[PDB]
Amino acid sequence: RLITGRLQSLQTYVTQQLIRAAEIRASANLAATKMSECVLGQSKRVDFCGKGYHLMSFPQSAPHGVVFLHVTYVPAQEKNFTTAPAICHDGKAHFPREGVFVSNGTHWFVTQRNFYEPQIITTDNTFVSGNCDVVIGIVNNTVYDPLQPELD
Amino acid sequence: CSNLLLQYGSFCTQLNRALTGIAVEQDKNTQEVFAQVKQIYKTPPIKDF
Amino acid sequence: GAENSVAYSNNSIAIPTNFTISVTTEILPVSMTKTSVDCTMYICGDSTE
Amino acid sequence: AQKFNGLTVLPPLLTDEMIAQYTSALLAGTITSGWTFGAGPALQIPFPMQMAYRFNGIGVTQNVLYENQKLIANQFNSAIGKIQDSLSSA
Ligand SMILES: *[C@@H]1O[C@H](CO)[C@@H](O[C@@H]2O[C@H](CO)[C@@H](O)[C@H](O)[C@H]2NC(C)=O)[C@H](O)[C@H]1NC(C)=O
Ligand SMILES: *[C@@H]1O[C@H](CO)[C@@H](O[C@@H]2O[C@H](CO)[C@@H](O)[C@H](O)[C@H]2NC(C)=O)[C@H](O)[C@H]1NC(C)=O
Ligand SMILES: *[C@@H]1O[C@H](CO)[C@@H](O[C@@H]2O[C@H](CO)[C@@H](O)[C@H](O)[C@H]2NC(C)=O)[C@H](O)[C@H]1NC(C)=O
Ligand SMILES: *[C@@H]1O[C@H](CO)[C@@H](O)[C@H](O)[C@H]1NC(C)=O
Ligand SMILES: *[C@@H]1O[C@H](CO)[C@@H](O)[C@H](O)[C@H]1NC(C)=O
Repeated sequence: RLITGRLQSLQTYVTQQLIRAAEIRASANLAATKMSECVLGQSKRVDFCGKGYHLMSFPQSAPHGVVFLHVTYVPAQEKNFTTAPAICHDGKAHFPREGVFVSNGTHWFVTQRNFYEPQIITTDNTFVSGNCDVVIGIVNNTVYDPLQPELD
Repeated sequence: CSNLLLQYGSFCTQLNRALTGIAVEQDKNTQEVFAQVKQIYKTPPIKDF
Repeated sequence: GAENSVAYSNNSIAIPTNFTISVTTEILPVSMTKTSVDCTMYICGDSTE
Repeated sequence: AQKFNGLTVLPPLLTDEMIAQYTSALLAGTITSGWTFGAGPALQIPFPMQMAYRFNGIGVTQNVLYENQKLIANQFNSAIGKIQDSLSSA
């Protein structure tokens, strides 16, 4: 009877330890993938290497574990702006290559997604496609056209 | 029956800690999926999208 | 969470003008103690029977 | 039931109402801000604008959406009607 009791205790301990081994293996695989992506490069996966736009992580040694010092990129101050998806210059609709059209109330600029860098609406950062009567919302403006003043 | 359970009280201690472990592990599962944001964003009354 | 509403419009955008570099702590356990258990010393003491 | 033999069922910490409130907050965030609310403060943005950026992420230029925005909107509504009908039929 003492034998069968001791075997029952060892069997339940072995089952518990093997379940903890499975959990530790899952956590180890997650930590290895996190190291190989966030640490050994920059990961495009959003909200995987911390809250925000991930830059890099600094791994540090831990007793029976590992920690990651992620470097994120979160915006702090934002400003409201009036935007338009296209610009009608001469019947040709201008669309931004990488930015977005914004206006401060009087004039219009094009700025990047995660930072406010106003620039003059020019040909180098815009491309034309089709006619003007194709977008439900469009506004009238002009293009700076950096070839016209230099040919004179 | 309860007098003879004291010889196996350690087995129930592992079991109650296991079931409590699953129950608290289950409560945390809903927190890791649905509670991604800490601010409730209200739906705007304008439905013109 | 905080009950707030986001002003939505078909011609309104928000472009950030400043950023803050934040560092987030995440804890992952990868290891635990390695133990070895034998029956002869645990189940039995110093008896051949 | 299954509780007469001491097999008590512990109620969940989060009920179905706040889980629905969790989803609706996420739904409002992803239609009014896109992904800015998931990586920082929420930034207001038009949905046709946001649809163009998702198109830019898959190698498609954003100029094609505004040409046929009514077609994509009708395709989205028909797809929503289709999944609602398919889920009605386990
Ligand atoms: C909106 O932006 C325009 C373009 O930068 C601003 O116009 C300029 O404002 C500066 C500030 O005094 C003047 O020195 C320039 O002469 C202006 N240029 C033109 C072409 O007008 C305008 O002031 C801004 N408006 C607001 C409300 O911020
Ligand atoms: C933007 O520009 C277009 C064309 O330059 C304007 O369309 C003209 O509108 C006037 C009166 O509104 C008509 O007499 C013309 O026949 C239109 N021309 C074309 C080519 O459509 C449009 O009105 C302008 N939008 C704003 C808000 O000023
Ligand atoms: C962006 O935010 C940072 C952080 O607050 C600003 O840096 C502070 O600027 C004020 C005034 O210029 C200083 O008194 C603080 O000492 C700065 N703090 C740090 C940590 O450098 C920065 O000025 C902001 N930029 C803009 C354009 O608003
Ligand atoms: C911009 O203005 C709108 C209303 O005009 C307001 O709801 C919004 O909060 C403003 N944005 C900021 C960043 O203050
Ligand atoms: C935005 O929506 C309002 C309300 O429906 C409408 O009056 C306005 O014309 C719309 N603007 C654009 C650019 O579609």
